[PDB]
Amino acid sequence: SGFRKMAFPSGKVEGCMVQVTCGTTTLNGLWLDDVVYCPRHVICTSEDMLNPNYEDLLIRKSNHNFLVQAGNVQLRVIGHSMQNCVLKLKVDTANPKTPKYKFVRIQPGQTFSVLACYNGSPSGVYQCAMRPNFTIKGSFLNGSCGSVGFNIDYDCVSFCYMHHMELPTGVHAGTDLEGNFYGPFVDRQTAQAAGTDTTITVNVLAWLYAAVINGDRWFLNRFTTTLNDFNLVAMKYNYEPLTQDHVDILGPLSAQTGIAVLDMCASLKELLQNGMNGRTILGSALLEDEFTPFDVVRQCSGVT
Amino acid sequence: SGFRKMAFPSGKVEGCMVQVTCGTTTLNGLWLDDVVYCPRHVICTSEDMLNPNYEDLLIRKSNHNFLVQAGNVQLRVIGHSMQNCVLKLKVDTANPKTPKYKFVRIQPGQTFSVLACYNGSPSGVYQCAMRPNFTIKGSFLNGSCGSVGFNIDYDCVSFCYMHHMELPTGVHAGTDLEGNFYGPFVDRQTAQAAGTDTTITVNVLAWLYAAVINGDRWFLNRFTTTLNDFNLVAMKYNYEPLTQDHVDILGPLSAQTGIAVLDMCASLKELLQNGMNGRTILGSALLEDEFTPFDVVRQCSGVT
Ligand SMILES: CC(=O)N[C@@H](Cc1ccc(O)cc1)C(=O)NCC#CBr
Ligand SMILES: CC(=O)N[C@@H](Cc1ccc(O)cc1)C(=O)NCC#CBr
Repeated sequence: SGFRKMAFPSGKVEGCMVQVTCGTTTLNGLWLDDVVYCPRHVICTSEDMLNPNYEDLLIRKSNHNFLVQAGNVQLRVIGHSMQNCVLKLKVDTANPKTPKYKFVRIQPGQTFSVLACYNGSPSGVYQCAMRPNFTIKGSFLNGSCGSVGFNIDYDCVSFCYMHHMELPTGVHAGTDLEGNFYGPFVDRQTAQAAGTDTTITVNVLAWLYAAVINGDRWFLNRFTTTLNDFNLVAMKYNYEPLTQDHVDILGPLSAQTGIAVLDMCASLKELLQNGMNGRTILGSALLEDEFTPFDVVRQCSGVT
Repeated sequence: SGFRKMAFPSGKVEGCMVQVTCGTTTLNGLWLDDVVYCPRHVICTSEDMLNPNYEDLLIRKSNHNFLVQAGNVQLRVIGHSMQNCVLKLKVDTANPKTPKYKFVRIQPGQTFSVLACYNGSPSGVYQCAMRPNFTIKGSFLNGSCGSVGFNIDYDCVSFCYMHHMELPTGVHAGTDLEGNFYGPFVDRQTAQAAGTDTTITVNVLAWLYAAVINGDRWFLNRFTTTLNDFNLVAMKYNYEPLTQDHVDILGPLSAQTGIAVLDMCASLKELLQNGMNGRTILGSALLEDEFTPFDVVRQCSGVT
């Protein structure tokens, strides 16, 4: 029993982290096969960041200007290219620790683990979600750029995020491993405001199922609702609309607990309208929305 | 910016996890050098668990009855001994992935990372604290026994916990790596109730400092207090007494923020007496107590 914000074991990703230096800027790289992936803003002076022309800045850079260090051993850079907002540094050595991997672009609501790194060295691991506004609420200091987000399916690491920047509101923006930003964000130190950080309704419901499985049942009530009635209340509370697809995805947790998804919706409706009244659910005083239905089943079934 | 419940990178510990089977029971082992450490209850039938005599049960066990598997490779057991509540299985092969390590016995309030494992395979990593009642609030299913808790200082893993059992209240009990239980718990399926789970005051204050550093300042007030006045309020709210030693330990965060520890105590006093009024601090609706002053400085300074 018990339910924790749980990250994937980070070992497979620790084995891929390197240091990238361009001029005075040091940040992190991901070394997979003979390619090191890093934020293209590694080439920017702090001046450049206000209005960078990456193609023009890149003309002034040669292979030998990209200093790549794996542990305390230097890698030889034999090629470099820009793909969207990432640089791909071709090195002469395949990472011997390259795991089986994929690059995936996740949807808002999806969760992943972050291995926070500084100078190519792992600092810590924590669990995040892609917010509905395409920000993530990370823990990232200056030097953490190039830190990556991932999921593991058995022995295959799906890389979904690379850390690029912090907005003036202290929320985080980054790319997939093809260098495309999540959301409308750009790698420029300009005014960029995030939109509404809505609550991931399907994730809250998953977590309420987690709570029932783990013996936390006080919030279960005598009511049901409909998708349309629930959604009226969800919109009022800046919750994402619930779709039949979400209902279908909760099907396993519905079956395991014997609680109809629309009955759990009616419980969530009352929690929104009435609050927690100083009570807690799985040790939280607010409704947690960074566990997916897949996460709750994984953690409640002990997948490795 | 940002502040997350962050675990140590688990790679160094993933490299030590093995499967231990005795008869029909499979659980996890920790392989360091040529010794595999596991809960002695691996030798128990579900019947045995009600009133086990471990010395008597162990007489019926030989080296060849302890099946140890590292990945999908079998280790040869050449010796076994009981130390307190752990078994030490001597194997013929030194773990080639043995990190630099120590066994430490932590105090209540201290935090550590858990690598939850099933069948010797890492499932996930999360952060815990030794509660004042010597329980931990983990996420552990049946098969998770032998999963370990640890801290890393640079390249040295300090192992502090091995998971042994879940109490009927779904809280967790375990040993240090010398096999001594934290608190009064025993490896028998008998009535064992935990005492008062008090709040780790110094940890709450550390986290309030974390909040100020990360721009969350609404709870800072115009008041101060004294240790004795604060402690009167702490006791009333089942908070641990604050000592001068705690004040001294917060000194770094006091200095970094310019907020006197007793001023932050007066802020915490008002939060206890008045509640959050539906507000949040670092995304929490309750006062977080599983970050140590050391954790807050580490995460706010980016130690690797
Ligand atoms: C608001 C601010 O200082 N952002 C800086 C520095 C910084 C980066 C990551 C982080 O997690 C915290 C701070 C930034 O975004 N630099 C990278 C770029 C580009 Br183009
Ligand atoms: C209440 C209950 O079923 N406890 C069992 C099974 C169990 C173990 C760990 C866990 O995390 C969840 C469940 C138990 O404590 N077995 C180990 C011993 C001894 Br001696």
